Amino acid sequence: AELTPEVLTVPLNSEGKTITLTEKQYLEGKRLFQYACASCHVGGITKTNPSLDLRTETLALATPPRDNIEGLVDYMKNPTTYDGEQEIAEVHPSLRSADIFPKMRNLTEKDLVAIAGHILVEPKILGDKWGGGKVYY
Amino acid sequence: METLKITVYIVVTFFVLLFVFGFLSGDPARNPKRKDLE
Amino acid sequence: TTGERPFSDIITSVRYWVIHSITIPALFIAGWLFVSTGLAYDVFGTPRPDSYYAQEQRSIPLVTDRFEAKQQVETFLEQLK
Amino acid sequence: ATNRDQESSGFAWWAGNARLINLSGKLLGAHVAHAGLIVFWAGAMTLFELAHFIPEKPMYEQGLILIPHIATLGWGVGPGGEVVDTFPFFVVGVVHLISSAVLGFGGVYHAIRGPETLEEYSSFFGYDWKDKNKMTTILGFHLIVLGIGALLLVAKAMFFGGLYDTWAPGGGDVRVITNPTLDPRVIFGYLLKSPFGGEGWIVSVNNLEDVVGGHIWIGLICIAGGIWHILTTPFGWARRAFIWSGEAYLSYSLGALSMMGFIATCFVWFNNTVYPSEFYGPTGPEASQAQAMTFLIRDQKLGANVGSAQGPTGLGKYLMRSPTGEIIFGGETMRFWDFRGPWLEPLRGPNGLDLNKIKNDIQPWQERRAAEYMTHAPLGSLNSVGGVATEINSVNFVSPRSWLATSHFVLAFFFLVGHLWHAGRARAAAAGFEKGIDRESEPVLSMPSLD
Amino acid sequence: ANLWERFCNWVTSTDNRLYVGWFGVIMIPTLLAATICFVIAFIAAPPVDIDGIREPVSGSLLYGNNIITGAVVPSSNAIGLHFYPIWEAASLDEWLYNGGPYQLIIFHFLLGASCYMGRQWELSYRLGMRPWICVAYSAPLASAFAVFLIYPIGQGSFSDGMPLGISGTFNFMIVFQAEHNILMHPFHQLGVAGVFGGALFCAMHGSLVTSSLIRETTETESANYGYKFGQEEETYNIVAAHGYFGRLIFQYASFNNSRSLHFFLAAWPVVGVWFAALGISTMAFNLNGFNFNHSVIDAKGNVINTWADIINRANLGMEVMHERNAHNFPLDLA
Amino acid sequence: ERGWFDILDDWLKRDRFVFVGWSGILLFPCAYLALGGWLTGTTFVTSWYTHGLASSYLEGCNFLTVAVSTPANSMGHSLLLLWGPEAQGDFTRWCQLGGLWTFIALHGAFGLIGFMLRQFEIARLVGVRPYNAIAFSAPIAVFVSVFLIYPLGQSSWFFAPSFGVAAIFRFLLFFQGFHNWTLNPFHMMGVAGVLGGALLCAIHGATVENTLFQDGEGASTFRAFNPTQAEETYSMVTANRFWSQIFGIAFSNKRWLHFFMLFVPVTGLWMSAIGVVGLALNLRSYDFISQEIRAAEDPEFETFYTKNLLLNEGIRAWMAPQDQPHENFVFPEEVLPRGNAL
Ligand code: CLA
Ligand code: CLA
Ligand code: CLA
Ligand code: CLA
Ligand code: CLA
Ligand code: CLA
Ligand SMILES: CC1=C(/C=C/C(C)=C/C=C/C(C)=C/C=C/C=C(C)/C=C/C=C(C)/C=C/C2=C(C)CCCC2(C)C)C(C)(C)CCC1
Ligand SMILES: CC1=C(/C=C/C(C)=C/C=C/C(C)=C/C=C/C=C(C)/C=C/C=C(C)/C=C/C2=C(C)CCCC2(C)C)C(C)(C)CCC1
Ligand SMILES: CCCCCCCCCCCCO[C@@H]1O[C@H](CO)[C@@H](O[C@H]2O[C@H](CO)[C@@H](O)[C@H](O)[C@H]2O)[C@H](O)[C@H]1O
Ligand SMILES: [Cl-]
Repeated sequence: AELTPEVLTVPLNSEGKTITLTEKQYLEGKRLFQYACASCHVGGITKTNPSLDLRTETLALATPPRDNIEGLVDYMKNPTTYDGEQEIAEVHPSLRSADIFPKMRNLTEKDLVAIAGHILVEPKILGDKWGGGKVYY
Repeated sequence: METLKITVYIVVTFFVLLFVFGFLSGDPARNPKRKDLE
Repeated sequence: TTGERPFSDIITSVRYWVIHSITIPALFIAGWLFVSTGLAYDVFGTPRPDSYYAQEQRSIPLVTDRFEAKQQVETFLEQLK
Repeated sequence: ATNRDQESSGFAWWAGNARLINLSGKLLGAHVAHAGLIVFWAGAMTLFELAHFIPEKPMYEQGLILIPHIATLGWGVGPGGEVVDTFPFFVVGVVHLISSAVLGFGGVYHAIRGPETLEEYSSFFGYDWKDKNKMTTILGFHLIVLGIGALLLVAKAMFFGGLYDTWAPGGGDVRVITNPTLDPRVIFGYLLKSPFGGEGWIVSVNNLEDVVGGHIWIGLICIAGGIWHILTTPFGWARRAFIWSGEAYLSYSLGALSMMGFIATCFVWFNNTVYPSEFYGPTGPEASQAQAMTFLIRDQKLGANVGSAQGPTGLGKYLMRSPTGEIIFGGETMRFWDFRGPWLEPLRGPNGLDLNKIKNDIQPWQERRAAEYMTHAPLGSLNSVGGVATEINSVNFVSPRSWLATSHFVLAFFFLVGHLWHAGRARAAAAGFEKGIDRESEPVLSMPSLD
Repeated sequence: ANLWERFCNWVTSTDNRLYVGWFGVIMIPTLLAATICFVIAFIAAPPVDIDGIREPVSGSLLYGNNIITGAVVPSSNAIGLHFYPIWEAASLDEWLYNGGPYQLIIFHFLLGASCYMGRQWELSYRLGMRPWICVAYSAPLASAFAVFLIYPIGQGSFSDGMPLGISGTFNFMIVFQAEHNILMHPFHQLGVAGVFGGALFCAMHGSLVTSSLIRETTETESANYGYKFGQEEETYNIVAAHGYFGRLIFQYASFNNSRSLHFFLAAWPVVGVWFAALGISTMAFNLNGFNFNHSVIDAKGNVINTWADIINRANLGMEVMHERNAHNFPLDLA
Repeated sequence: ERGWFDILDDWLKRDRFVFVGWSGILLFPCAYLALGGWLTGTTFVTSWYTHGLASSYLEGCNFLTVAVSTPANSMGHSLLLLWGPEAQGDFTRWCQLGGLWTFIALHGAFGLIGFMLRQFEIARLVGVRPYNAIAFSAPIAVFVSVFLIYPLGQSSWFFAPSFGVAAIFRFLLFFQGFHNWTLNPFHMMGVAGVLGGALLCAIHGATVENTLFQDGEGASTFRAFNPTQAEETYSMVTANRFWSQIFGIAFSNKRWLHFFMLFVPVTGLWMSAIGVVGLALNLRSYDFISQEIRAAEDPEFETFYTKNLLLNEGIRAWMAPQDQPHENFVFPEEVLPRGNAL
């Protein structure tokens, strides 16, 4: 098994358009995700709220859908609750709240794309492990 | 309980005083060889 | 003592070093190439990082028969495209 | 080449430094050179930390232990402990490093080139271990120096920028201490507190006025004591109690240092005042409390009435009483109810956690802080995989508090061992039997049978 | 001779059948207190709410235990590191429910055993011996401090201290493995080398000395009668022992100096057990064993399991089951 | 009567740097092969086809996680000879099927026999009593019971210990969860023997070192000893008084002291060996029946015994599927035992 271009091809937007990441983009995504996100989202779960995970199936049912690059990038800019009803930037790291979550200050658009790509590709590799929790360790 | 507390406090103080004053009472000289250790 | 030349005597002699400053690095390089040419993988039948699994498979190629184990392994290896 | 082999000195190479016991010049060299090593490490480590430092990551995610020390003193940081200027760190590094050269020079000079003994060279710098007067005078000098050191911290707090105050209103900030606690009742009151849970002895100090005032008392005490010891010589009762020899003094200091090492371990583990969590990460108790807080906030947002939620045991799921009645967080964290931190205290009322404040007054900054500390609990593996022992690889993290506490427990322990070793040996050597039992005079043979 | 002098002479007397001494002055009452309370508690103490969740655990013989399962149960998690002497309880019944006996026993015991170390030094000094036996004793003593005091201090509760019983010990060990992966910690490994090695060298030294006993007896008598207490001559031939062991390995892997040898026999297990103790004491502050969970990954990014991951599965089994009613929130942070 | 046998005997018993002897003919190849096998395996050989595990440096494992793993459970108790019906002479397949495990274990066993024979042979040549060999009976019993007998009572070599640091740790945890081995009185006697042994080692060493006669002027006391001196180097009389007064009782007989130092750890290991022989048949000290009856009927009754059982049940459920791949255990999340929250 290898990290092929097929694996690295993910939904760009809701309309079904895809983008193909490079191995470098994917690895950069992993590194950045470890840097800014993993303290809470290690392995695709959420430590401070285990009800919501980062499985693609979950992201697809968020409002608005987050199972694609644009959705995730927007989320990292202006995060909402799962139903889209509330803006939670004040308690969730984002570009909108980079003043209170300083690690978000040195993240660029390219970086948000990388992180998104990592979040979408990982489940294609790890299957149930991603979002699965200790049961699948 | 208060009586128990005072009893223990006194007992402990007594024994600790024995320990301290004990080692203060020319202890280095209590060895079998050289006695002049001051 | 039991007669052999004492180790201190030997390992501080120039001749010992003349021989071993060659023989030692040469073995090290032979060991290096044994891995680096990928020959070790083929000799011991150890998977390279891309040969543990078929691209879409997630099942372990576990040996399950005693007398057909060899053929099982050969088959699992075939199935790696 | 005096005393530089086993034949002349009586000591094998593996106890080689014992050959230095009566060579005051060379011993001075060893000490100055060693001090050189200490200062060197301070400088170099500081520069290393600075070069690996990213201002927008919390310090505690970066393996830092010296920078947090500098930031606590008030240099380089602003409100909330944000780093505003790394230059002071740089200075502190560079200066320490430069100084280490001077000390090094001194060390080496005294060690190999200078006078091997000092007694003939100078009656002032020269000393006999058995001269009680000289020893107490040297001791006096060093006490005076320590006193000045303690006063320096006070000078920083009161006249040179202040200190970082995690407890300062509006989030942490650097603050000038204008009125240090001078009331001896308070100051030594700390000294008389139980070391057990909820009391915590001197580890319990939780405001900077007490720290500063305590250091004023310490400075005056040290200076006065140094003068006392310069001007006097040990009394008869003291004279009869101690062994008067170099190894004996060493052993006394070894006990001292062990004790201090253990205290330091507890200080860094529990205290979040002089070890601010902004810099060092949350304490263990702090992170546990923070998890409880996090889930109370989450479930309350979902509609739970947290005050009345009964957990599976029958104890409150979120809130319960402490053995003396105070309203506290539930779950295992019941053990950590003695925790006090600036992020939690606004929810506190006279009876402990206030349900109304919990319901109405929880700010987003508090939720943030609880989430952060909960996810930076001081648990992690030896190869720095953060989290519980069963966690997968991903997060490169071990807390500064763990590193510091563990290191210092190990050191304190081995220093206690060193104390036993050297005190026992000092006793045996003063009495005359450290090399073994004299056959022609074996004491036990001159003693009656036990039975 | 005045009474104080007379007393001091009796206390420090090398003629007492058991040496008392100044350390013994603290040691005797404290160990007696610990011992008496331990015995009564082990037999007759009612169940104790160890984990603070009103789920009392039965530790005594009268309440359904045998020698193997019985324990003096650690004090309540609600108490934490708080000091809980008898006089702090409203009644003995409260005190017993909450695990007071555990605290009384371990504080008295630790004080007493420390004074035991001291007393070893003390008697060595009265007898004109060299002073370092107590240093060897500091290794098992530090270990007792680790599991009864240091670890509770780090975890924030005496409820996490080692229970005073056999099965309780096993429990403590299993939970320790779940929370710190102690098996993967280098200090526990050095500890194991310390004790396995200690046992090895014990048997070794014993067997070599025994193998080289000089013939002083007939076959119908115990060879032990060939040594007489106090005799000046050595009872075995260290040159023959050395000749044999030297041939077994090679000459320079064998000790011919008895002082050097015996020092080695002291040093190996003491040093190893020191590390073992330091392990427990440092895992007390949650610096845990090596974590190689998911360390080996394939080209695609699949997790390739190693033996470390199997260990992780077992540890997870321990973690999820331990203290099954005590956790309300998803992370076990203490 | 000096024929080739006696000339060969002559050569074998030369006083050289490394003694050979007749026993060396067995010992040396077997010890070398078992060691070389382990080094080869841990460096180059996988456990993918037998366990679904990486186990070599080549695959990225470190010294703690490398192993020569047991063969697949499907091999049973096959000798797994290279020229056998499974590998059929194919070295590579043979490595993949776990042949190195039986290679190492068997050469290891014969190697151990060789070493004990060496102890006997040298003892007989030098003229000492053979107590060292006798003491070595204990490691042999342990090895034979744990690496040979135990798997032979089980389904296959798979359940024997695997030769690696972490692999052995897993063996420990498996024995706790499945066998409740800490509850076994034979294990307990083993522990007593080992810890008591370490204790005797330390206390004897420290005692000797702290009752030395001053036989020299130096502060380093090691020099003041000569291997051929007749006198004891330390005072047994002072040692005896010290211990009598500290601990109540003391040794007075040196020969007995050293015999006891042989006896304690040797006996401990032999006891633990008997218990493992029991575990070969799953004849465990798992439960106390009275406890289970009381606990079954009375849900307020709890001891450390029942607590430890809950832990065992956890270990079994969470580790079984990955640890025993050939069983194809599928345990849905819902059947997994878990306490609250965790
Ligand atoms: C902090 C560590 C430390 C320090 C400061 C010392 C210091 C000393 N040792 Mg000790 N020692 C140590 C650790 C240390 N030791 C350790 C770990 C061991 C175990 C191996 C020993 C074993 C030992 C023995 C057996 C002996 C000593 C002796 C000495 C003394 C004389 C050494 C000498 O003359 O050699 C001369 C060596 C040289 C000339 C070679 C170079 C030495 C220089 C100083 C190194 C400088 C390098 C540095 C980068 C230069 C910077 C210059 C720059 C600042 C401008 C000296 C005071 C001797 C003694 O007691 O004398 C009475 C002695 O016999 N030591
Ligand atoms: C541990 C501290 C220490 C002590 C007690 C000594 C003691 C001695 N030194 Mg040494 N030395 C040291 C460190 C020390 N030195 C250092 C760090 C260096 C490098 C600069 C030297 C370089 C040196 C040389 C080249 C010589 C000596 C000499 C001497 C002897 C004569 C000193 C004298 O009469 O000066 C009189 C006192 C003064 C001149 C006061 C000077 C005050 C200083 C310079 C200002 C700063 C003081 C302040 C407290 C510094 C704080 C430092 C702190 C942060 C660590 C005396 C035995 C001489 C000797 O051995 O004779 C044969 C000699 O030739 N020293
Ligand atoms: C570096 C620190 C230091 C050292 C090593 C010394 C050393 C000495 N002092 Mg000095 N002293 C110092 C600082 C120091 N002093 C300072 C700063 C002051 C001003 C406060 C003094 C004021 C002073 C006076 C007035 C006297 C001494 C005396 C002495 C000598 C006797 C020591 C003794 O018997 O203690 C033994 C310890 C005790 C007697 C303490 C009481 C026993 C308790 C129960 C021990 C337990 C304490 C406990 C473990 C602590 C826990 C914390 C606690 C505070 C709650 C000894 C040479 C004596 C002397 O001979 O002077 C010439 C003397 O009369 N000192
Ligand atoms: C109190 C001392 C102390 C503390 C608390 C720390 C803590 C830390 N260091 Mg620092 N450091 C120190 C001293 C200390 N260090 C010293 C003396 C040096 C010079 C060698 C350094 C040079 C240094 C570098 C270059 C780096 C660190 C880093 C770190 C961080 C990661 C540590 C790690 O991963 O280690 C791994 C753990 C070990 C290696 C365990 C060591 C086990 C030892 C050998 C046991 C010894 C026991 C005892 C002393 C022996 C007794 C023997 C007996 C017979 C008597 C951590 C915050 C890293 C970092 O993140 O920087 C930002 C980093 O890159 N440190
Ligand atoms: C400030 C503290 C201090 C000072 C000044 C001394 C001074 C002395 N000690 Mg003491 N000692 C101390 C603390 C101290 N000790 C402590 C804390 C312990 C407990 C472990 C001891 C235990 C001890 C023993 C058992 C003995 C001494 C002895 C001595 C004398 C000779 C020492 C020597 O030459 O060592 C030479 C130095 C070495 C041989 C090297 C030691 C190497 C260590 C183990 C390295 C540790 C690893 C490192 C921390 C990390 C790894 C680094 C690596 C990867 C490169 C000398 C007076 C001897 C004596 O009795 O003289 C009368 C002696 O027998 N000491
Ligand atoms: C010298 C001591 C020694 C001993 C005791 C062993 C023992 C063993 N080896 Mg090892 N081995 C050794 C040295 C040794 N080896 C050396 C030097 C090498 C490198 C060449 C090897 C390389 C090796 C490999 C590759 C393998 C073994 C294996 C084995 C095991 C099975 C051996 C077997 O069944 O042979 C049986 C052979 C005999 C019993 C010879 C006896 C001859 C009798 C007494 C005389 C009759 C012979 C007759 C005249 C011949 C007629 C032939 C005709 C009918 C065709 C056994 C544990 C196997 C294994 O470990 O599987 C797990 C295996 O695969 N060995
Ligand atoms: C005696 C003795 C000894 C010891 C010694 C010692 C301990 C010494 C030390 C010494 C020392 C302690 C030294 C030091 C030095 C230092 C230096 C020399 C420094 C320099 C620095 C610099 C040059 C800097 C630079 C810089 C800057 C300025 C900026 C930033 C960056 C950098 C870093 C680049 C021994 C053991 C051998 C033994 C024998 C005897
Ligand atoms: C199996 C087999 C065989 C055999 C083979 C062999 C015999 C091999 C050998 C091999 C070898 C023989 C190898 C070796 C190796 C070694 C190594 C790999 C080492 C390493 C080391 C190190 C790394 C070190 C470390 C250390 C320590 C340990 C301590 C001290 C310090 C140090 C750190 C140095 C045969 C062919 C018969 C057949 C087939 C099967
Ligand atoms: C709470 C802790 C209290 C600590 C108090 C510390 C105070 C220090 C000074 C106390 C007075 C010292 O008192 C000390 O003990 C006894 C009291 O009879 C004296 O008397 C002693 O004389 C010699 C000393 O060689 C002994 O053999 C004898 O047994 C004893 O009578 C000591 O000579 C004296 O040195
Ligand atoms: Cl909880």
